[PDB]
Amino acid sequence: MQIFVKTLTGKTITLEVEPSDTIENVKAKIQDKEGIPPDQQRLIFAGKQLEDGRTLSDYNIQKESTLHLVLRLRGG
Repeated sequence: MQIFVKTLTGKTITLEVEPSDTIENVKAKIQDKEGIPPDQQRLIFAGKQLEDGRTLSDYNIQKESTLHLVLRLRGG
């Protein structure tokens, strides 16, 4: 299924995922395609921060949903 990940710079990335995928997996797909390290990624859907060990189905994320990506950098 296609999902959209909207970043804070107005770029939206499309990913192909399955509801059975874990949040950790999603973060790895985002690293693979845009280069952002998983440790800097904070994923938000329906006002909940997504946790690594849960699956997309846990959160009831359906096709064509949009997740928000906030970056948390280490150092500033």
